[PDB]
Amino acid sequence: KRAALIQNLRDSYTETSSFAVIEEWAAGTLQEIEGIAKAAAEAHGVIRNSTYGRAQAEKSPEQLLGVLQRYQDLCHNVYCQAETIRTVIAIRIPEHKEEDNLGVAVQHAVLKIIDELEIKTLGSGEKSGSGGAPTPIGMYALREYLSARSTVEDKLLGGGSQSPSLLLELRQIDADFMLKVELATTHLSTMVRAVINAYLLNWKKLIQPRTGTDHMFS
Amino acid sequence: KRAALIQNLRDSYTETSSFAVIEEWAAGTLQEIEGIAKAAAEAHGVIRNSTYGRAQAEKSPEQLLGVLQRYQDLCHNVYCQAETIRTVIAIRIPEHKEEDNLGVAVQHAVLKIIDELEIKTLGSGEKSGSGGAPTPIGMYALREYLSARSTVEDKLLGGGSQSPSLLLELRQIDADFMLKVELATTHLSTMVRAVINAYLLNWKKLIQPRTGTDHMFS
Amino acid sequence: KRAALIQNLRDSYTETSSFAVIEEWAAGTLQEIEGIAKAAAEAHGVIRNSTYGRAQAEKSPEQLLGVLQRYQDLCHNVYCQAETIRTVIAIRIPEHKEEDNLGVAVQHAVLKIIDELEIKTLGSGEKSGSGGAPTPIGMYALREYLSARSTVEDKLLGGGSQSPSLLLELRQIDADFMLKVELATTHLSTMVRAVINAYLLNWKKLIQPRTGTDHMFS
Amino acid sequence: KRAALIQNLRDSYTETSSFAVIEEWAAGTLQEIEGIAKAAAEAHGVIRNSTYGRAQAEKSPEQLLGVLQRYQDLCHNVYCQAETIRTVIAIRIPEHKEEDNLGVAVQHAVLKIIDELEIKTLGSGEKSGSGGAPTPIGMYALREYLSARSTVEDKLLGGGSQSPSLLLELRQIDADFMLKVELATTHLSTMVRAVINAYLLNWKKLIQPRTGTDHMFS
Amino acid sequence: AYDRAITVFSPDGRLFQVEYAREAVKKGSTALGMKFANGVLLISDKKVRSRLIEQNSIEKIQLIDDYVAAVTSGLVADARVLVDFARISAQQEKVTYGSLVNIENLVKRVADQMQQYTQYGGVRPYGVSLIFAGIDQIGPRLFDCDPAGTINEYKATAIGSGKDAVVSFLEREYKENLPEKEAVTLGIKALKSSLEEGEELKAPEIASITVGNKYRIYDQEEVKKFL
Amino acid sequence: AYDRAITVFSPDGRLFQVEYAREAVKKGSTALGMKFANGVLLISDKKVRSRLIEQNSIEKIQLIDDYVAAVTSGLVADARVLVDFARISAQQEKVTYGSLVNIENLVKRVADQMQQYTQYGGVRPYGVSLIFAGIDQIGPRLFDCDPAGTINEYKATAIGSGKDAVVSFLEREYKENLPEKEAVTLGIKALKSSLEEGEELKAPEIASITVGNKYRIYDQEEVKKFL
Amino acid sequence: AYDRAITVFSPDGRLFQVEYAREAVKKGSTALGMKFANGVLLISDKKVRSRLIEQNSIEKIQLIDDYVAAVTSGLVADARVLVDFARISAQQEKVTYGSLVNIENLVKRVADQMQQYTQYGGVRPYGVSLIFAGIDQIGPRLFDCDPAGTINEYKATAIGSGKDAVVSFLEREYKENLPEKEAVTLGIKALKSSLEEGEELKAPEIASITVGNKYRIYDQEEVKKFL
Amino acid sequence: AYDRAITVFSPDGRLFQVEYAREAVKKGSTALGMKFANGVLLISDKKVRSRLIEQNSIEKIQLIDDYVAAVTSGLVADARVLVDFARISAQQEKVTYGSLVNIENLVKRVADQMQQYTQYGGVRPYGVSLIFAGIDQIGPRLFDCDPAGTINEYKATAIGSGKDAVVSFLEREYKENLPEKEAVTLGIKALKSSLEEGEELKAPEIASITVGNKYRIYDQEEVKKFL
Amino acid sequence: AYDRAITVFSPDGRLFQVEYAREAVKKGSTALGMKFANGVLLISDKKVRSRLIEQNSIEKIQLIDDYVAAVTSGLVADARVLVDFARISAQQEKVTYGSLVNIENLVKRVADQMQQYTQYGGVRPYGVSLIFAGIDQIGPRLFDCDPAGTINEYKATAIGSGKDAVVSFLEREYKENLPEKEAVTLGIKALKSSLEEGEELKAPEIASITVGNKYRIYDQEEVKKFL
Repeated sequence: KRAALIQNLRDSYTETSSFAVIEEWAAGTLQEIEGIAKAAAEAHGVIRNSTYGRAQAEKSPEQLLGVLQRYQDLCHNVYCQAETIRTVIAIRIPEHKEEDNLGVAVQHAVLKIIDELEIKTLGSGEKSGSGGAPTPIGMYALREYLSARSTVEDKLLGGGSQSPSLLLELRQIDADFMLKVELATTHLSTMVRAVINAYLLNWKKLIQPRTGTDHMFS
Repeated sequence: KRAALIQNLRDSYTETSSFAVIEEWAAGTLQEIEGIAKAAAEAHGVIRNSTYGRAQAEKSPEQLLGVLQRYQDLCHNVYCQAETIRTVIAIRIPEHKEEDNLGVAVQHAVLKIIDELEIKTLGSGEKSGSGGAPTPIGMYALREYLSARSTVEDKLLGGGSQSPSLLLELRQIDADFMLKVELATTHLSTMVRAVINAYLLNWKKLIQPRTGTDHMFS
Repeated sequence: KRAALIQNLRDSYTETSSFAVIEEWAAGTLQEIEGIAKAAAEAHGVIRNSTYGRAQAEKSPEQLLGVLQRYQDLCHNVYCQAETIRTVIAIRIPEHKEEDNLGVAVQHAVLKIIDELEIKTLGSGEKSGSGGAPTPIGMYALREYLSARSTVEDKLLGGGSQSPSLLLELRQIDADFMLKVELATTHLSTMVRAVINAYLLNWKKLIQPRTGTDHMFS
Repeated sequence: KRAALIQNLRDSYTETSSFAVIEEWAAGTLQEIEGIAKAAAEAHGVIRNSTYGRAQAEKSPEQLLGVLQRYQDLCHNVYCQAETIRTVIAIRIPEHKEEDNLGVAVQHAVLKIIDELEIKTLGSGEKSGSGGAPTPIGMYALREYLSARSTVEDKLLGGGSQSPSLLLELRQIDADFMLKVELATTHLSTMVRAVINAYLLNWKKLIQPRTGTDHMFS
Repeated sequence: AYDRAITVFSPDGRLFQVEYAREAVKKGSTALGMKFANGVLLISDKKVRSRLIEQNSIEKIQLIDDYVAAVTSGLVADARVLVDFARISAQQEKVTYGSLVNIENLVKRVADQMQQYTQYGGVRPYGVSLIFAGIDQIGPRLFDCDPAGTINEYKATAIGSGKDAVVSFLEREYKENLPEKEAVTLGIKALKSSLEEGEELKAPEIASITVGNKYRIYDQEEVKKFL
Repeated sequence: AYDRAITVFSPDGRLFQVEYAREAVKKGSTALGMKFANGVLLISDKKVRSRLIEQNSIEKIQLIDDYVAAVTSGLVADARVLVDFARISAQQEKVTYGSLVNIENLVKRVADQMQQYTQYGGVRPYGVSLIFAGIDQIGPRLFDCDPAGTINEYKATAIGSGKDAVVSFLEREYKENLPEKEAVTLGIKALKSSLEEGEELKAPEIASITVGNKYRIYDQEEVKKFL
Repeated sequence: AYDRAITVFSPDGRLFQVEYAREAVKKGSTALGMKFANGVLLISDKKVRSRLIEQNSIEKIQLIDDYVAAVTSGLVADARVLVDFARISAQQEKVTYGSLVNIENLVKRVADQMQQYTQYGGVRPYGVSLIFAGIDQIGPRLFDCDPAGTINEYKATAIGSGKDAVVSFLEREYKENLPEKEAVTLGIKALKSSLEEGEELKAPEIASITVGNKYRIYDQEEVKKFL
Repeated sequence: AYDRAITVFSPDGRLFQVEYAREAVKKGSTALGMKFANGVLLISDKKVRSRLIEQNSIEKIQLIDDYVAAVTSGLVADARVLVDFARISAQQEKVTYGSLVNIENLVKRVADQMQQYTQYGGVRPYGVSLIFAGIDQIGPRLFDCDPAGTINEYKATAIGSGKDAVVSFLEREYKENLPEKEAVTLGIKALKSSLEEGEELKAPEIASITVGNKYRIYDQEEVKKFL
Repeated sequence: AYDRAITVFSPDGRLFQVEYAREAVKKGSTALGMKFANGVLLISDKKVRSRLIEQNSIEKIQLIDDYVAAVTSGLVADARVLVDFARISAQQEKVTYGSLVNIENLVKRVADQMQQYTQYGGVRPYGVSLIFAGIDQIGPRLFDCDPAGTINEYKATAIGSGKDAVVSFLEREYKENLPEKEAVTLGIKALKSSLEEGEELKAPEIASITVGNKYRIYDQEEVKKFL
């Protein structure tokens, strides 16, 4: 039976799941983003007032690892909850017609900015598009940190290199990836508030895209 | 309650936050950009009248590091305040309809040039788009300086290389990145004044995109 | 006060600044471009009648450095003055409406070719777009010269390489970048005269994009 | 005075300059292209009947250098004269209106194929576009020859390599770049004749894009 | 494309606007009509939208005169305008000729009114099908008429949503010259064969006429005897 | 698409232009009407836009004569043109026949005027629904009429924004043949069940007629007695 | 979209073309009207475009007869055509009935003329609002009429650019049955509350009538006494 | 957008089609008119296209009768049709009433003709402005009329290309009740203040009337005396 | 854009459709007309398409009566409809007034017919210019008329392809009151100055009238005497 299958899908992910996600985003998630931003600002203030030698290429700073891992867990939770909202919307796209597409256009307009939250902001793909990566840092910030740090640490340790600008580039990689955490948390706050606004204004058409009685037909 | 959530969002970031940002941009930010431009011009005048040997590949000039770090902090403040304006606009995009989109088109037209300020001018992404990077230098100017400087310093120090054009390329990297700071501060002044103009002309529709009484309906 | 801020912006960069820029471009700038073209032609005539050995890979020709540095200073002045015209136009883009966009279309049509002067002709960006770099050489000609020269000088000096086509490629890099200066000065002359024409024909709508009395409304 | 500036521009590059360029293209330039094609065919016939050993990697053939340098000077003259026609057209683009754009469309249609002559055919840019390089060889043919030849000469000379297909690739690079000169001269003949035709048919609207008396207005 | 104007043929020579008006008919309630021994009947389902509706009001069987009756399906406002046009046309024929001798030309005048608006620009078609049933001097007649204007005379038919099902059951079960009780029983069974089971038939309208008599609307109890 | 002209059916046979005109109705104030023992009443909410507005002026219950009345919802300019067309049509029927014997044809003439503009190109529909209430020689009649032209006769109904809620409350609570005071009390409770609580009902209009009497507007104090 | 034709409803059932015509009203000069003890007055600001303009010429208060007057705002050409249609309609009612007994139907004829062009294709609406003030046999009447055709009778109102200010001040300050001097003083204060301070009120027009009298334009000095 | 039809308001309530017809006026020759002591005059520049043109032919001052005259600017074919409509309308008023008592309604009939084509689809506006000058029983009148139909009565004005300049000079220099020679001298100086210097004023047309007299065209020599 | 309808002004207030109709005139054969001492003449080139064409047939000089004649350029079918409308209009004026006293109003009726089609939607303009030449009671008249309807009276002119050249030569060489032979010699030299040399003038048509005489077509030999 087909209507039984559609009913099992739509009873699996009701509107209350997505609205509970919106309650979690309005209450706890934005405070978590602000806390990650403050940790990034404090770490960047630590890095700004430091002069590095060889010994800073011998160990990785665990504060920055904690900030980046915290931001990674944040982006994981945001991506999974955004996919929950996306599934709640996407299992109610109605029968494809060449008419009556007001609510369908509402659904595609909300799915487009949820795609912008996932792709363009969280950077959760293998490769960025031809539009680039407009996010300052992606889903996999900590691997980028460890790779770009490990290349410079290999160049400094080896006889090691004698370029002082390499040693300053070490400090600059540390400062720049904390700076990327700051900018990415700010843009993620903006995108999350935009998604919350669009859902809370458009959920009536997101759930019921086609209503309407055949009053004229009898 | 849903209207309570929308009211908490719109009471978080009122119009006065964005207008305070516009007051900060008209008063202090443009003077800061001009000061960074003058520091870049003075540093470029120092570099232009210099002849380099091996010893200039043994130390990094801290004047250029100060100019680039100052420009980096400038672009951080500009990006965060531009995101504040973007959030103030974006949490007031109304219910998506296929009509009454005068103020909605105003909001998208202002968000498009704020996107141009962030992406195309500040260069605050991982990778530039297929349109390229029309900014002369990006958000992460100082890492580009230290990397492109460190490659040439590795080639000069090592027996070091005997190419004199490599030694002149050292001086040219120094002069060119100060030149990039000059050009980028000029274009950033232009973009900031464009954003100030568009906000101060369009804020009435940015805040209230859909007004209008049902005079005819009773 | 908001109108005070708009008035301070528009009194900062009046029409006379842009028209003084147009006077500078019609009088001195085109003569400077022609002089750089003649210096490039003379240097290319010097290079064409020369046979190179190892000793030409031991020093960089200062004539070509002078020509390239002169062209770099030229492109800096042209970019800054083009940004001055761009700011004069861009701080007068009026209130965004879905009507009355004759003068607004004039302003966007002039800003598009000023963008073509800056981006496509001066090459003043980090990376070129997917359309490529239709300019023969960019803003940073001298760094391209020193880098592409230094690679070949490293290959020739080292035991050095025995490929004669590498030695001819040295001469060819010298001749080709003077040739790029010739072609780029010619195309820059064409773009500058196009911008002068468009400004002197359209400045009345560039400054006042929306006039018109409510004659019918009282 | 503004009309004085426009008059100085339009008296600098009259119609007779572009028509003298068209006379030079119809008379001498096509014969020069055919002569370069015959020199390329003779050089390719010399290369086709040859078997190479190590000694051909010890010297560069000066016949091919002469053919490529001749083609480079040809493309320089063609690009400069095409820019002369482009400037003659571009300094007569009238006041931008949303009407009366018959002659303006003629001017943009001629400038588009002059752009195709410069960009797509002469290959006079730094990087080719996303459409690629549909020309077989570019403005800088001789540098491509010397670079791709010098890599193989470095691999053959070094103990040198023992791959015979590398030695045949040496002969094939020589033959292929003469073949590129043949194909590029043929396509350049086609593009030049197309530009001559379009100018001689459309110059009346190229010079005077907007005529017309206000007969009805008095 | 060939799509948004009544005055435009397709490359196959179709009027999609007319067939779209025919798609309006399929959203209406199912009604049927059939001939029997010296007579003809009409049966019609009804949407009962709520319990606050009047039962004894706007009815799917409408009389066109004391010897012509009709049921409609489709756009109900268009359908009421059509039934009133049919009534005025029947009374005009009675003024002109003293009587209605053939129902077919009453159907033809209604159908020409419907065809005229599948042709001229600036009007839309009538999204209604009709079934006419009655007695004339030829005998019992039974017709349908559609948004194109096409007229057909039948032994038995349906219009509405369940039309196909009600046709197919009659395509197995209809016989000529049944007595009236058997014919109504066959019609009620036909109407039940169009429902989706579980859903049950509430009280439908049935009219019938025999030769030499006027109309006879069943009241609800006489209908209940067949449910 | 199938969307911006009155003369274009959809591929499912719908007129979206007409249904958009029906969406115009939902922005008006809620009004209701109901039959009771030998009579019929109308109740209507009002937007009181400011305190500078006249109370004793443009009113949502309008008399069509001394024996037909009406309420409207939707575009108010269209609604006033409609009520005046209804008044002129009632007076034409009185000149022709001496009296108004059935309210239904007055409703039919208004509804045919409304249907005529869901069909011809170059006009738009009327974005108004109406409720007619009165006494004729059949008894108490109560109708509604909509932008399509569809006529329905009811025991009780609403039009306007809170229509559904009011209908649902009557779908639990309406009984026939109530005395007039109980019927008005049921109507006021119905109108209160459509508001969003906290918001309270200011003074509404109520009209009523019993058989053999003329028209009767409750003044504001008699309305206050039920709030 | 639903946007560039008068005959197209929105999916919410709005006519954006009519509301755009209502946006033309907001570019005109502010005028107000108010009832007072046994009478009614009109006050109107004016754009004085230059010093070369005639003062004693085209005036914002226009007489419709000796017992109806009017002010306009919006497109001035449409407004003059409207005032002349109102004058011709008043004289037609005087030919037919000997007198004008209710101003309301003069307003209704003007408003039906305005409503007729919010419906038929090929015409645009009238981008003008009007205020009518006068004495009839009911008493002092005061109306406004808008591009949709909507009629409202008021105690006091404004039209024009400063309307929302002038209403709001009256929303604090208006009282019934003021003497005439106090009512004009309240109106001048209301008109001053709509200006942006620094900008000062030059000489406005004021007309008024009491019951049993004819019309009475203030000359400029009698206006100066209140500035 | 809101741009290519006369029947479409903008979202701000503007008709860009009408304002474009007003832009058509600015391409014509400058003409002016002014009142003086017991009289009124008109002055008009002319494009002299070549030396092969007739001087003593199509002239910018046209008589409407012996007691109304007019100048035009804009599309010359529309302007000629307008002047002929004004002449026919003046003669119709003379047949009906025996005399022309107010020029203002001749201007009103021409302006209503011009307003009628800013409203109905399928016509374009008239791209002409006019100035009327004459004596009636009120005194010397002086008007302008524009493509919208807006009428204004003035002391002095211009139309045409140099209009603004000619207004601004009059905005410094015009005085009432000048003798006729001084008024014409002021007008010639005003017309010279609109030229771009180097360019010099060739022989313009001047007409004038005083109260109690008929019409009077200056010949070219009497004009030369003021150049 | 502002481009494909007759009823749409440009943002600069131009009708591009009318000027496009004026571009149709430039593809016709060159004709000229000039006044001389007590008379007026017309000269016209002809395309001789083949040798199989009749010479003594459709001719570029057409008589409108015995005292008005005309030449045309542009679309030849429109031009023939125009010349026949001019003939019918001249005969109507002769029925009404007994004679044709001014050619100018015959030209005005033709030009108003041409102007009427630069205004109403659904018609195109007439792509023809005309030159009228004749004697009336004022004297020798010479006109041209264009697709806009603009009328000009001249000493001498051309229409057609070589018009500018023929004007410019007359802009150097025309004198008033020449004898007829010298005037025709000047006209033939003018027509030769518009050809591109090598191409030679085959036999053109020439008509002429003096005051007090009737019409006079030069036959081909008398034309050969001037070639």
